[PDB]
Amino acid sequence: QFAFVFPGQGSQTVGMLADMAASYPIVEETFAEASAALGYDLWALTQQGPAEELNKTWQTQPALLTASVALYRVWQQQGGKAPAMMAGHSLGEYSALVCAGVIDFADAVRLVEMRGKFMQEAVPEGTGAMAAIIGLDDASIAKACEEAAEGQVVSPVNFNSPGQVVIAGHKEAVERAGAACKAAGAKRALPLPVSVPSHCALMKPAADKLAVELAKITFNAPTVPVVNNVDVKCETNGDAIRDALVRQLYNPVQWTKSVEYMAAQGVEHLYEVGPGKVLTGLTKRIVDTLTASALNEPSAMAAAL
Repeated sequence: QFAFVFPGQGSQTVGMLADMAASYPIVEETFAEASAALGYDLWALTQQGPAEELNKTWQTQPALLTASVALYRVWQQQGGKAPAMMAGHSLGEYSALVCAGVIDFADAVRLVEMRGKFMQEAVPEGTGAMAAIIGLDDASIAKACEEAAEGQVVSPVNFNSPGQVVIAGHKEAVERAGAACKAAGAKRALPLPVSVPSHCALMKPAADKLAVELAKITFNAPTVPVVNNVDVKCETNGDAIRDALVRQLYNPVQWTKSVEYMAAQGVEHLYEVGPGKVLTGLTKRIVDTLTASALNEPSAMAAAL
């Protein structure tokens, strides 16, 4: 069995999917549909940038969602078979819900532009921070964060693989936690170029605004199970999925456990349906019994069909 996994923020690069668009007309057709919903040319933004425009999060999230749905449509159009299940990393969870038939594509494009705007405005610029902690187990990272919090917020927010955890919170608490993790044996504490402290308690005001928007959208039952990030559960009910997306914004992304759950269900290969190869590289570190590959080059797509 194989599963489809969808990347989030961090995987975009200006010029992404240029070769796929050249072989498959449906890629630019999917972007034209998203441009009509947004009021600007989203394909031109992904191909020309500049990179700081593509990295503004209310523009990055529609761009990545549309890039993933375009690749899924190539697979479907070419007669590819249904994956056993789907999962996506943070923004990628929205790409999975569109491909599984839960949210209409144009509704989702507008919704993730709004998710980026609410995220951007949740906390004043220079208040928050994010950092990757390399080579330390999860329990020790959680302990280092607890000691460093000192009346602020700093939490492990992305469990990406054993030995790769991203932490986020107030800027100063993140610096203290990084130091404490280094002292406890962490190989590296790399500050990330993001000031939005995603997936921790400081995002709760943005989650409250997102909940209001999610309620206005029709949710349909998924045609393929989607393992969500916050609970590592497959839900079918519209309100349960809406609730999981609201809580997703201020709670950790459980990526390690999602991949472990797919392997326990019998999945043996993961295809990454989006730009880059970030989730492909993490797979073997979680369970090296799993294989993984990315479907973003025409050669790989042809080899996979």
